[PDB]
Formats: sequence, C-alpha cells, structure tokens
Amino acid sequence: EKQILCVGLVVLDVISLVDKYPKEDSEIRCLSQRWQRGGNASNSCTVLSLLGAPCAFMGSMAPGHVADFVLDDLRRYSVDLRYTVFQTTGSVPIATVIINEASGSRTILYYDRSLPDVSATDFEKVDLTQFKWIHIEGRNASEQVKMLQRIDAHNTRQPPEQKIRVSVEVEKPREELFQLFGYGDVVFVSKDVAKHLGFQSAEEALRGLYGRVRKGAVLVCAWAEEGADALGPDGKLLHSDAFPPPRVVDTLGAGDTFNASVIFSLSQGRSVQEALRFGCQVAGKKCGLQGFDGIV
Amino acid sequence: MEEKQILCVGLVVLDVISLVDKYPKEDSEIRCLSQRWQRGGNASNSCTVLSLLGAPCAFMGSMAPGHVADFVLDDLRRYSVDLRYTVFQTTGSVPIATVIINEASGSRTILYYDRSLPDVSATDFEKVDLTQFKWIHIEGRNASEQVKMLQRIDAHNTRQPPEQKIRVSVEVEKPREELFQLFGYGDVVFVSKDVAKHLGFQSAEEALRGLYGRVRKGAVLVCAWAEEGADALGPDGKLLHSDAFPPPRVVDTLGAGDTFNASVIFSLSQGRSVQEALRFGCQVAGKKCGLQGFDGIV
Ligand SMILES: CS(=O)(=O)c1cccc2[nH]c3c(c12)CCCc1ccc(CN2CC[C@](O)(c4ccccc4)C2)cc1-3
Ligand SMILES: CS(=O)(=O)c1cccc2[nH]c3c(c12)CCCc1ccc(CN2CC[C@](O)(c4ccccc4)C2)cc1-3
Repeated sequence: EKQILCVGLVVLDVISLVDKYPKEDSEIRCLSQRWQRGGNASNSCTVLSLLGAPCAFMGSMAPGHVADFVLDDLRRYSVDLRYTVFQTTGSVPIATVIINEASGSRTILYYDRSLPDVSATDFEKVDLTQFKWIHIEGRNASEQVKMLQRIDAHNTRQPPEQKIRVSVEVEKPREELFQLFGYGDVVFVSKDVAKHLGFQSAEEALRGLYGRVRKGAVLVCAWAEEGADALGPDGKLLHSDAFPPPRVVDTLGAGDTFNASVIFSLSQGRSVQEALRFGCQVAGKKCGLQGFDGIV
Repeated sequence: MEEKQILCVGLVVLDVISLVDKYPKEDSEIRCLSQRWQRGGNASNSCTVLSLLGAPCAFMGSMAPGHVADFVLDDLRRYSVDLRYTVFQTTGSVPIATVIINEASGSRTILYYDRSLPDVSATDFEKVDLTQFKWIHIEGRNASEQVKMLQRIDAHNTRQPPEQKIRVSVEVEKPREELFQLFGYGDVVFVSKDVAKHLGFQSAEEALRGLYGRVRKGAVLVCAWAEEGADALGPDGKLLHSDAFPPPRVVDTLGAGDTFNASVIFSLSQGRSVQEALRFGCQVAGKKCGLQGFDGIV
C-alpha cells in the first residue's frame, strides 16, 4: 500500500520537565526527564503513524547508541526505515529541551553534530511508485529543489489519479528556504518565518506570500493561539480557531502535529477548511499531554 | 602501611553541559557554543580536585550498570580514585543533570533528574574498613542513614588515640529540612550560600553566627559566599575570612563549591590552620572559575 514519505532530520531531544522557568545561576529539581526522538519531519511521522496512516521517514543517520534508540523508536511506530541514509561522518544532532509545565513553553538548546544532509543523489534512489504523498522539511534548499523537480518530472508521466501530492515546510527564517515556496501542492509557512518577513497575522502572511506559490498550490500558516489559516487558488481565505487544552503543558512538536494532521486530513480527501480544523484539534489536544501518544 | 586515604561518601552524576553566549529566553531556540559530557556530583567533583592536588582518595557511591556508569567509572579511574566501596544497585540508574553554562556571565544553571537509584545505606557503610582513611567527607543526602554512618565513625574514634582519630566533614548544600540535622555532626561542617539564603541569612557572617549553636562541640562551620569570599567560625568565636580570588574572566563556575570544599579538606588534612585552609580554598576555586572543567587548576 502507498505510504506518505517524510524527508527531513531526526534529532534526539533531552527533555527536562519543570514547574517554573529556571532563573539563571540556580539549581532546579525536574518534575521528570525523558528522551524523545525529535526533528520536524520525524515528529510528523510519529503523528501520521498515531493517526493510522502508513508512512516512511527519510533522514540522515550515523551508526551507534543514538541511532539504535532512534531506529528502535521509529520501529515502535511502524515508521518505514527503508530510506534511512547512513553517513560515515558526523553524529545524530542532540537538542536540550526545557519544558515549563506551568506555562507550556519549550526552550531548545541545539547542538549541530556535522551530520551530512540527505542529498539529491540519495533521493534519486527513492522508488516513487511507493508513495502517494511526499513531505519535505526545508533545510538544504538547493538539493531539495532537485528532489522536488524529480517528483514534478515523475508526475508529468502519471495520470491525475496517480500523481504524488507534495508538501513543503518553510519553518526557519533563512533566505535559502524561500525558493521552496514555488514547489509543492501544499506549502506550510511558520509564524516565525512570517514575523521575520514583517507580517503580523496569518491572513497578512498568506496574502503577502501567495504570489510565491506554484499555480494551484495551498499556502498554510498556523499562528499558535490565533489558530491557523490557509489560502488556495480560489482566493478564499480559510480559518480555524485554535483549540487550546484546559492546561497547556507541552508545546514541543505542536507545529509538527498540526502539519501531519493537515497532511493526513487532505490525503483522506477532506476540504482545506476541514483539514485546518482537524490540525488545530489534534495539535491543541497534544498541547495538553506530554509527548504524542495520548492524541489517540 | 601506605598513606591513608580521604573517603568521600556521596553521589556521582552525569552532567550534560550546554555552553551558551547568553541566557536563553523562555520559549526560544538557541545554538550552543559547545556541548559536553562531564562527570559531576558534589563528593565526586571533590575527589577530582583531591586527586589533582595529589591527595590519595576514595569514593563511595551508588551505581547502576550501563553506558552512563561506564563513562563515570572510567572517568574516576583516570584520576586514580579508589572505587572498592562502589555500591552496585539492581534498580534505578545513574542520575543525569542538565547544566547551562553562560560563558558571558560565568553562571551555571542546573536541572537535576533523580533516577530512583537507591542511596548508600548505613548497612553498606558498616562494611567499610575505617583503618584505611584519615578523613571522611559526607555529602548530605539521606540524612537519617548518614547520621548512623557518622555515629559509626564517632564510635571507631573512641577506641583510637588522638593521632589515629579520623577527621570528619559534612556538606549541607541543598535547602532540604532533612539535612539540617547533619549540622550537629563532623569536625568541619560546610553550609552552602544557597542553604544560608533559604534560611533567611544575607551574608556568610550572619549564617555562621546564626547556625553555630547547631554544630557539635569543637566543630568549625564553613560558608563560602561566591565573589564575597569565604568565612569560617570555630569554638573560640573568632570569625575567620578570606576574600575571593576571581579569575580575569569568569567562564565556568560548575563545581566551584566542590573545588572549595576539597581544597579546604586537603589543606586541613595536612595540618594547616583554618585561616590558611580558607585562603587556599578561595585560591583554588577562584582559579577553577577561570577555566572549563577541573584539570587546569594544576
Ligand atoms: C496547530 S496549533 O494548535 O494552532 C499550534 C501550532 C504550533 C504551536 C502552537 N502553540 C499553541 C498552539 C499551537 C495552539 C493551541 C495551544 C496553545 C496555547 C497557548 C499558547 C501560548 N503559550 C505557549 C508558551 C508561550 O508561548 C510562552 C512564551 C514565553 C513564556 C511563557 C509561555 C505562550 C500556544 C499554543
Ligand atoms: C570558593 S569560592 O572561590 O569563593 C567560590 C565558590 C563557589 C562558587 C563561586 N562563585 C564565584 C566564586 C565561588 C569566587 C570567585 C569567582 C567568582 C566570580 C564572580 C561570581 C559572580 N558571578 C557568577 C555567576 C553570577 O552569580 C550570576 C548570577 C545571575 C546571573 C548571571 C550571573 C555572577 C562568582 C564567583
């Protein structure tokens, strides 16, 4: 059966759950601490798996103890490991995450490991007949554009029913990533990217950036407690309010939960308006739980 | 018979250090300057310093087998710390502490995670042949069990001539009510600035005057107060002081308190006066604050 492919990076999150944000130069006792497999594309596979959609993860990996944890973690979620790109240099990146249970905040201290990125040559090895949807987490944009051109070229030879749907996420405010707006059926732009571009709402960001998307594409922008908006070729702005839980305890991976839920809903043939609502409902539910498991 | 060792009873921690250029704002993503794995724990860090200073030492702590235990045991072993009294546990794991070191300000922020590792009990301590040690330092943790260990040392000392008596030090570093009974034990009592402030004291002198009535007859109460230096108070009621010796650039204060304690113990265990030991404690700890880790102190 056709799967959803997620192309991105896997990070190991070292999470410290606290009752208050630590003051500089103090010693605080953690409520709990845990290891969790992170990374945008990687979190989206976890959510797609929990929602019941067969999915695969394509990312760079370096052999060892961290890879054993990560691959074992993916296996627990039946996330297909076929396209794992093993590297001979670098390590899996580690992120230190402070989660403030009282405010719901997540603070990340990121450590780059010098792990080589998935290249266009690595992607050429992917048998595209096995996938109905391919999601690409924007990172090494010049290589990723070649991957997207490979998908576009495959799609020209397929009937409309057999075309692979594509989504791209532009989550970091890096100039190199903005070329990715012109690719994919669904383009996810983060609130962080929108604010760095001068936009003060999801609606402003969509109207201001729609000119950059491919003909027929849907541009999506989640705006935390203000909910999420989308804009398609008909010019109709779509919106869903946020659905915050009674107590916000964990926002780590909330954006990834939203993206996976929108992809899931759209792949099942739901409207963009239904997909936005579903995204907000699942991410909102996630924000009231530690991790992802409790969403189901 | 060989030179007698200094035994440190405490816990070994794995420090997961994030070196940063600024203190992270809540809900933001920051890139670390570097990240490293370092063996921590108060008594464990004091062993590192005693070893670097050249004093033979031994560490008694709980351990759970695994990758973390292999890293911390190999690290202690590189410092020739005697580990024959390591208590291997069948439940729990070696604790992990997340440390944020702000290179710009010289701060250290600790997020500590108790990994349900059982503590060293009084029954575990009963197995220690005390004839090996000239000094026993106890990092306050499971106080009711530790009080029994201290009573065992006191009982051993009643049967020994004054030259053969084992000197004892205790550290009360965490502001936990259970630990305050430990002030009544040991020849030397270390009280942290954190404990003193939690108890309402605003200076080392106030803390020493305010807490001296709780120490054993003849004990020396010691309190280091970061950039204000360190003070000590003994049975004559004379408050002793050393100013701090700050480095030109304060880069790493993680384990500075442990550097001070080990240096004071080292100095007193070598017949130096309390005044000489305070000065030495500030000199070594002040030097440590100017460098990442402990090795550069020598
Ligand atoms: C798809 S979605 O569901 O729209 C979504 C996607 C991505 C991220 C998201 N964040 C949040 C939502 C959300 C929406 C519902 C839950 C929620 C409640 C409260 C806050 C606001 N809080 C969270 C810490 C906070 O940002 C903070 C900052 C600094 C100090 C203390 C707290 C202030 C955000 C969200
Ligand atoms: C045995 S000892 O040597 O007395 C000692 C024992 C234990 C801890 C120690 N800390 C420091 C010393 C020290 C003494 C000399 C070096 C020094 C210089 C400057 C500061 C002050 N800095 C360090 C972060 C700081 O306290 C901070 C607080 C909040 C925000 C940002 C930084 C502001 C402390 C020390």
